[PDB]
Amino acid sequence: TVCGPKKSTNLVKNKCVNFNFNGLTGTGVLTESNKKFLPFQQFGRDIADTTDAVRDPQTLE
Amino acid sequence: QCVNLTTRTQLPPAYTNSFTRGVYYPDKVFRSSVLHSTQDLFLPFFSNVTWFHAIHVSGTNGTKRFDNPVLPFNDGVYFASTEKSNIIRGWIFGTTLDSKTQSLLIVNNATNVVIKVCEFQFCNDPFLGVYYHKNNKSWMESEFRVYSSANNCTFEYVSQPFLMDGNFKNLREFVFKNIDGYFKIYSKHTPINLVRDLPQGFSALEPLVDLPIGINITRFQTLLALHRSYLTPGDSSSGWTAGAAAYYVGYLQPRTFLLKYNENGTITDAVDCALDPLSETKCTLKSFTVEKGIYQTSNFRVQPTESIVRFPNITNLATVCGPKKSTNLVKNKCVNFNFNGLTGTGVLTESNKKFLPFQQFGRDIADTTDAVRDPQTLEILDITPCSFGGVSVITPGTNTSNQVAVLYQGVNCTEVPVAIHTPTWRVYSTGSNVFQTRAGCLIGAEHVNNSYECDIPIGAGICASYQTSQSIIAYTMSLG
Amino acid sequence: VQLQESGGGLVQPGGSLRLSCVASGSVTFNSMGWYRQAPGKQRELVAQITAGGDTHYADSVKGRFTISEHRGKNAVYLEMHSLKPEDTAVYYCHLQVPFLGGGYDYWGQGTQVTVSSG
Amino acid sequence: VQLQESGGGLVQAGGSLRLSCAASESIFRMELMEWYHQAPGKQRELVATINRCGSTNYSDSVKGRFIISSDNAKNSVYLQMNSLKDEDTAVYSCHARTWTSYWGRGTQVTVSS
Ligand SMILES: *[C@@H]1O[C@H](CO)[C@@H](O)[C@H](O)[C@H]1NC(C)=O
Ligand SMILES: *[C@@H]1O[C@H](CO)[C@@H](O)[C@H](O)[C@H]1NC(C)=O
Ligand SMILES: *[C@@H]1O[C@H](CO)[C@@H](O)[C@H](O)[C@H]1NC(C)=O
Ligand SMILES: *[C@@H]1O[C@H](CO)[C@@H](O)[C@H](O)[C@H]1NC(C)=O
Ligand SMILES: *[C@@H]1O[C@H](CO)[C@@H](O)[C@H](O)[C@H]1NC(C)=O
Ligand SMILES: *[C@@H]1O[C@H](CO)[C@@H](O)[C@H](O)[C@H]1NC(C)=O
Ligand SMILES: *[C@@H]1O[C@H](CO)[C@@H](O)[C@H](O)[C@H]1NC(C)=O
Ligand SMILES: *[C@@H]1O[C@H](CO)[C@@H](O)[C@H](O)[C@H]1NC(C)=O
Ligand SMILES: *[C@@H]1O[C@H](CO)[C@@H](O)[C@H](O)[C@H]1NC(C)=O
Ligand SMILES: *[C@@H]1O[C@H](CO)[C@@H](O)[C@H](O)[C@H]1NC(C)=O
Ligand SMILES: *[C@@H]1O[C@H](CO)[C@@H](O)[C@H](O)[C@H]1NC(C)=O
Repeated sequence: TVCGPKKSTNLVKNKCVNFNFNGLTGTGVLTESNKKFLPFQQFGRDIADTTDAVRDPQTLE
Repeated sequence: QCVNLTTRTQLPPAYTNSFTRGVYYPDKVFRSSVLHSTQDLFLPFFSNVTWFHAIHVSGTNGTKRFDNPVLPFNDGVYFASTEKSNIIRGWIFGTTLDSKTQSLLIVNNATNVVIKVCEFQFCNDPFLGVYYHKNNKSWMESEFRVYSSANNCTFEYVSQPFLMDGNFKNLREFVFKNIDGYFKIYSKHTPINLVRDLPQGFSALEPLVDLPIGINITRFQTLLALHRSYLTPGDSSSGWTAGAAAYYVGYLQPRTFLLKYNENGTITDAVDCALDPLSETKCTLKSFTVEKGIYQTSNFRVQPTESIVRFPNITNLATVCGPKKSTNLVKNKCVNFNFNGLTGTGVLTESNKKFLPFQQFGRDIADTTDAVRDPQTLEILDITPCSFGGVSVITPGTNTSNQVAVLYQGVNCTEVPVAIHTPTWRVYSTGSNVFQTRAGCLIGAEHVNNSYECDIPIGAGICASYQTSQSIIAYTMSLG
Repeated sequence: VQLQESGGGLVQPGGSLRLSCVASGSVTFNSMGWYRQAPGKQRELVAQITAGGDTHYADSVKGRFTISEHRGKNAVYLEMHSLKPEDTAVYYCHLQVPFLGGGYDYWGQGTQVTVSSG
Repeated sequence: VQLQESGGGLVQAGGSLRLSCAASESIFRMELMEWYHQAPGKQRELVATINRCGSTNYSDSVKGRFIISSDNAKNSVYLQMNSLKDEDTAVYSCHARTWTSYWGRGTQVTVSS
């Protein structure tokens, strides 16, 4: 959209991978979550030290 | 165009309470069953909010003027409005409200919201005239009277769909902030009934829009729907039941808050870490409920209220001291002193230490100067650290009562902040009857001669307890 | 930002498709709208569903488009069928979030769909 | 809170009087404000009470003659009295409980009969 929108290749789940979501980098296994984000929220942190949940830009899963 | 109305006559204000309202989601994070501490612009708990009626019927027979004063905008505004006929329409934001400075118009007319950030020539009394037909009562004709001219815009929003134009009052609450050129509008809506002022309750506010403005705002104004005829103002009933619709304004303030997120991530409760001692202990423990005992919350220190400089009585531009003026000397008061370039803070007193003629300072502990000799009037005066200590909060359990007592540890309390006229709760009235103990000054609790197996240990043989109607008492413990 | 909506496949005249509004979470609404617009012409009102059940439809899309709602995943579907070259456009779904009586709908998220034989 | 109360003195039986228990601290965070009285030779007794929400209460011999009011324009609680009699001669006090109880120094009310 603005500036230069890039691509992401594909998305893989249930597999320990290195992930970079919108600049947030880390390693982990990504899984589908049943938490219900409020419409204006991006990421969550139930533990207060690590963002345990994240919202995918393409599909809001 | 613009049409002049009668003068506002500067009606005296009427005030009301804001019972724990106006807590918005400060961030864009999801949390669940977490008690999280935040610091931002919030409306303080139990604050003055000034409330204006839409149309003031000053005379019992009827007066039909609008109440839309221009009010300051200081780092955000909490604006609530209760109405049943959609009488207020929008807001005007700006600094001077003329053609010299850019202004925001958010008023909606009958069709849409028309967010317009431009150069407007605003007139004195803005409004939107809505006229019911006196015969068919089917078509409600609307005519805006806001701006004479609008020039050379930097933003515009419009809404394609159209919106339609006895105690079913409804409450709309908004919070406006200006941060980093972003105009943040947070919103919330709720049905109400049979409450004329702000009702008792809590309601978190959900962010609605972040508008990329990038201009300054310092004053704002409210636009109303004029039901009557300005050309031919009627005797009575031309308005809406004597200006029933009303709106309340309060100003945010930088504050910390203990915020409670439930399992769904919806804010449900809040606590002011700067409202009264109980709330400070709640924030310190990072929980909403506290058990009986004594908790140390914060530290207390006397601040130096002035400065004094004593430089030698020779010009020479240590004798090459820079150009600065030596002010007079004060004593028996914690001040910031600068003697011959030697800086510090303390209370000065006349000293009996016999200095030898060649000595200047005095030091007992080898890292702190005890006494000093003034360069201009050569008198020996000693220095003391004025005061400091820790503040403990005596409290029984949060089930029992919200009364507490405050103990300043190891300090005289002829100098604790008193007679005061930001949490300025101190005492500002000696109706608590403070009384010293070897452990410090205990404020807010009663003295009693009776002795009991003491429950809350305070110190030096003094313990406090909650007794029956009921309050805190302090007494010397008995052994049985 | 708030919500999000994209994706959709190209089709040929006479084909069928079911456009879906990406589930963005629970949001308060009373009328789900579907607009359509192609370059060189204005946005036009296509299909409206009210929370009560009112189904407003343009005269040009009568008998071919079906609008429905699913509250389990909170998505409104538009089944488009009996397609003709006049449907070559981008489709936009607008939300209903009340503001000051109503305003700032959420059509900004769209999907491109072209109906041609090649 | 310097909750001073003014307006006391000598009255004639069946008259009226106004007291102006006025607080420096905003009455919005008081959470409770009441009136007590002490008669000569008799212990202290409550007159009336008003809490923050709006609940109002009076003792048995209080209703129908004096009611409790408070105007949110100058921070103050109001107790206007009607049809005063001899046994109402007493020293009155107003109490406010924000986070510690605050009392005023009271005022004398004497009724001639
Ligand atoms: C009438 O309008 C002019 C500007 O158009 C304004 O300067 C003046 O104060 C207004 N007078 C009244 C009585 O509102
Ligand atoms: C109506 O009442 C207003 C004030 O209440 C008074 O000034 C006016 O003279 C009254 N008019 C009549 C006709 O009584
Ligand atoms: C409401 O304002 C918009 C602003 O462009 C205008 O187009 C519309 O005609 C207005 N409707 C009225 C005055 O009824
Ligand atoms: C009759 O009603 C119509 C709308 O239904 C309105 O436009 C018109 O002004 C009305 N006429 C009279 C005389 O009230
Ligand atoms: C741009 O806006 C300013 C602000 O008033 C106005 O003076 C100026 O004439 C405008 N220029 C154009 C070309 O409209
Ligand atoms: C507007 O705000 C900027 C800060 O971003 C400040 O430098 C400037 O002086 C302000 N102008 C006015 C007219 O207040
Ligand atoms: C949390 O939300 C779910 C549905 O979103 C609801 O069923 C549940 O009652 C909520 N929990 C609370 C404590 O409100
Ligand atoms: C706490 O308060 C509740 C109700 O006020 C009471 O039933 C309970 O016994 C109290 N517990 C303690 C330890 O005071
Ligand atoms: C400190 O308290 C004592 C009473 O214990 C008092 O005599 C003394 O004057 C106080 N100090 C000052 C500086 O007032
Ligand atoms: C305890 O008793 C003595 C004399 O019996 C009295 O002077 C003192 O004030 C009493 N203490 C309290 C706290 O009432
Ligand atoms: C706060 O409200 C009181 C009324 O209870 C009023 O007398 C006072 O002037 C108000 N203060 C401010 C700063 O608004």
